[PDB]
Amino acid sequence: SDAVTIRTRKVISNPLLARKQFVVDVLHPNRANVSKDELREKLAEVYKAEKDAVSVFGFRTQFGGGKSVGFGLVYNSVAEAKKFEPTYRLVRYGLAEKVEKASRQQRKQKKNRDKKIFGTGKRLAKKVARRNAD
Amino acid sequence: ENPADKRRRLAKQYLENLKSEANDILTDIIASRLKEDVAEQQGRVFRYFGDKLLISEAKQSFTRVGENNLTCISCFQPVLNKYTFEESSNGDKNKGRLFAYTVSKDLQLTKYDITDFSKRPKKLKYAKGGAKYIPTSKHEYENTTEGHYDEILTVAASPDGKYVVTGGRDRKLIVWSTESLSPVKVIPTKDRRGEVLSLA
Amino acid sequence: QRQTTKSSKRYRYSSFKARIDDLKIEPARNLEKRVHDYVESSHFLASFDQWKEINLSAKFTEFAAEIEHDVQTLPQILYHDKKIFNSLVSFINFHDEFSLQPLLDLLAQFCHDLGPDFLKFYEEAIKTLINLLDAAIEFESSNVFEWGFNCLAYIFKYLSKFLVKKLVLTCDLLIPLLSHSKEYLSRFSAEALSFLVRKCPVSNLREFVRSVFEKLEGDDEQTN
Amino acid sequence: ARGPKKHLKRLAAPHHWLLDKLSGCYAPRPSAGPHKLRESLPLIVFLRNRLKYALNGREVKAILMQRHVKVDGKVRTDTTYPAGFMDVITLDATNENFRLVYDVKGRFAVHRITDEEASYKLGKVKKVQLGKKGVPYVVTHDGRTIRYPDPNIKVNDTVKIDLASGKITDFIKFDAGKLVYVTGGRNLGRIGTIVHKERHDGGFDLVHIKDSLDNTFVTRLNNVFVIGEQGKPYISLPKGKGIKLS
Amino acid sequence: PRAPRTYSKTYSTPKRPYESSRLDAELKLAGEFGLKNKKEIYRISFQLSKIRRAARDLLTRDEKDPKRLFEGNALIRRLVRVGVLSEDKKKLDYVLALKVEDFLERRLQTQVYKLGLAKSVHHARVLITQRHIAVGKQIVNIPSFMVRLDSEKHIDFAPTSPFGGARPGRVARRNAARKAEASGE
RNA sequence: GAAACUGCGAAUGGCUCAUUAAAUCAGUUAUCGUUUAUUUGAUAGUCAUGGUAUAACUGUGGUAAUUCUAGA
Repeated sequence: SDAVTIRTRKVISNPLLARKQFVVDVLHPNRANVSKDELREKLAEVYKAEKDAVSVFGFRTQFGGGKSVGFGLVYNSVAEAKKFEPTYRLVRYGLAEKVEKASRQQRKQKKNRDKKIFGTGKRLAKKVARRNAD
Repeated sequence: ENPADKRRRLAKQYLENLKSEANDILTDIIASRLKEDVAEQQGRVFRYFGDKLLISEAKQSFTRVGENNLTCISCFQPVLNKYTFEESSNGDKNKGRLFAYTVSKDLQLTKYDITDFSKRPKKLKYAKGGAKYIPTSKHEYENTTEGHYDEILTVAASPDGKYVVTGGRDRKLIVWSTESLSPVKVIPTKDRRGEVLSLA
Repeated sequence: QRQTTKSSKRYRYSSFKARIDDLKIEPARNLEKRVHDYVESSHFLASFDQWKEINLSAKFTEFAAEIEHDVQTLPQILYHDKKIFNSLVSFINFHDEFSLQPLLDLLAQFCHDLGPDFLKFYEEAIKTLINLLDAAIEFESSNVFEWGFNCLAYIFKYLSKFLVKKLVLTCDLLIPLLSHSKEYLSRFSAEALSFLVRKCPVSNLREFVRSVFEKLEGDDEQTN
Repeated sequence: ARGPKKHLKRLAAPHHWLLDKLSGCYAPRPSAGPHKLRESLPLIVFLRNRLKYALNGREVKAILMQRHVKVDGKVRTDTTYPAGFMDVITLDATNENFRLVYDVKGRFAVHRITDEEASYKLGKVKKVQLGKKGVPYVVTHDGRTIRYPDPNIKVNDTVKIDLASGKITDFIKFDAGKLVYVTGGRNLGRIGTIVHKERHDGGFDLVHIKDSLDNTFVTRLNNVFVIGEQGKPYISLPKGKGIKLS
Repeated sequence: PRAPRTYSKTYSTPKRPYESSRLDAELKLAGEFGLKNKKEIYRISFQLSKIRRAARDLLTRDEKDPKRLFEGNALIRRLVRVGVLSEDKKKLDYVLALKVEDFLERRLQTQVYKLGLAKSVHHARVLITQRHIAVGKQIVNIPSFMVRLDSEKHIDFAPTSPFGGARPGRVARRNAARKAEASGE
């Protein structure tokens, strides 16, 4: 009934990037929106590669459905992938971990505060501590 | 015990057969045979027997059958593989039994043995449809009647020697086992005019 | 003091000597979905199509032209065994690093396919290989060191039984490179023959170890 | 502005660069270097928009840190390195060379180039002078400053330079009936042999050029760049051979 | 700042906003081709005005002038590629002779009504907005496609449509559900 | 690797057209009448290596207060 056929086009090796770039064309008739994890699985099997070294992104199901086209990448190993990929995609594939931080606002006003702060400031802290003691 | 060792052993038997056949034709060429295997795997027109044929002595034999209005026939010829070395046939009792599968407008598929070139094709088995496979709904995508009910037209044996597919004017593709001729699956075309013309 | 506290940036300078100090060999202490270990038409052919995808170096492309004209199957390997090996060693002494990684890989899988009958090739392969190691010492590539010693451990894993039967000769083939005055060359060859030592059985162990004792008293001068 | 600008609009780019209006508001402002501003090409636009091998600045930046490509043997790590006409681009991991050379379409043009052709490069000597301690020297069109040349050479003269030594391989003078490339102007890229030169004292001297279809046109000497003799180019030429058609 | 994305109003109002003859023209053509909008009429007539304007420009231009030859060739080939201008009518007088009724025919809702896949032109526009017919392989729910010749040969029902393809709709399945429920009750 | 010293940037970007009628602007010059940090390419034969410091920091302080500071 439904057969997810994962096809490629325009395959170029980038040994400078130590990878292969290709346009992915998915046919999923009687089906909608297969997940990129499974696509990376099948592609890693097809290219005899490892899913972590495989990366797929930017997918668009056509008008109506049944067929989706996006873009995929496979580095020559996990080391290439880890050294080359954007960190949000690494987190998206779970390879990296999502960093936690203050917001851009908290960081901005924090930088502004510390920028008005001069020096290391522990001497200042002791001075204001004893001045409040005064 | 190792698969690479077993592959090499099959290759050793293969080259032994190659060198003994070379000695037979003698009573370079081995690598030519290897390149012939590669050309079989992929190549242009290489089989050049267009002059060795003896057409004036070609023995002719017509075989009248009881079934009427034969539509198609599919010959299965098992060949020895190049990458692996068992066979292209599935079973052991086959051992390269040359098979024929004829479909006729009397809704009948018939398998024959044609393993000998002097004898006549032997009617091994058969399977005939009928009007009891007439479907109940007649207006839906479901056409899963296990037999054909109208005007079979074309047949194709799978190259693995496991299955045979049949299609006809009942807009269905029933694939069957090749031994019991049991319908292992049936694919409706899900159409009103999606009638099966020819298979490949 | 080495670098113990990892900074946040993605890219360390990572000098060659540090690379050497961090490098190890054993693929069994490693592992992966190896393509030759993954598709089972032929290991050499699988590695060859893989590197025909991967490598773009003129040395390897001329090599691949010749070999993709020559061999397409395991009987073609068994027939044209010598010629493909001579072309292999030809490009091997043509010395192109970009081709040296895939050619070493095809050397490894070529032995894995041709096991028990390879030893006649394998001896002068050892010779040309240790020549290539000296060439890398003239060069400066931890990658080339890694590829060569990985190929060495590969051939050891592939041809273990004949070499544990003929162990002390394989030691002799590497003694000038074991006694070569480079600590890391000695270290890598020690790791590979150490794998072989842990593989070898007891009679050949006592024999080989006693002969090593006499070889020590012969080269009593050398400390490396 | 109270100084120079670091910024380059989308529409402010030269038209031959063939860069779309919509994938940016900004073009990468090329750094200073050999060539001048409008007749150059940044390497990231070269790679991403022609070779398509990278798609992002982080990618091509990582490549430059990976130290791959050598322009005339020298690696740059500048993204917006001003690559201009008649340039040698060396690709190690892909094992290629590339002559950057103008298009028949008035654009630039990559050329697949072998190592022997990449070993040298061409150059229009634009000014010969006598330096301090009476040293004679030349500066080319690509900014190559070469001491002690052959005395017969003058300004605007074509010179084959081996890049491997950075040395004067040989030279080619400025005569009528020499094969000439046209670098700028409306008719740039149209390779032809010079008919002659209308000369003006102190004025922009015009040049009459006839190409293989016996078609004659007139450009300025600045656009004029001699290649070689008749049927004798020192370089390999791309398809079309610099010929305008309908 | 950015680049101004270029755009256009696709139509123009007529000169006299009220005239009986043109009003009956519009009513006849609208109820003829199942249409709905004066603005659509203004779109198609604006296209014809532009095209035959440029055609007259080419007519005023001199024969064998390569610009005239080039532009006439391009216009004619685009017309016949749509399927408006005919093969025998490959000259500029016929280009002047082309008409909004031909364009309304070359419109898709007209064409599928000719194909008889709906009882009405309006019924065809209904099926169009139900998305039950795909052109070639592409599903289109726009009745004003202006197809080409290969594509009008390639008109067919949608394989996802309950008519020329997939399972019946929600109404049929819910009525079958209530009917199975009532029969099992 | 905080801080601090040192380097460079911070003379672009963004916002507006108050002013301004041969002024700008536009085209067309030219500087053999100017300088150019930077890029790039060349470019120098003509003590087994002095000293001064000061930040950061330690410690005492001022005030109503500031990205203030003083003494050491």
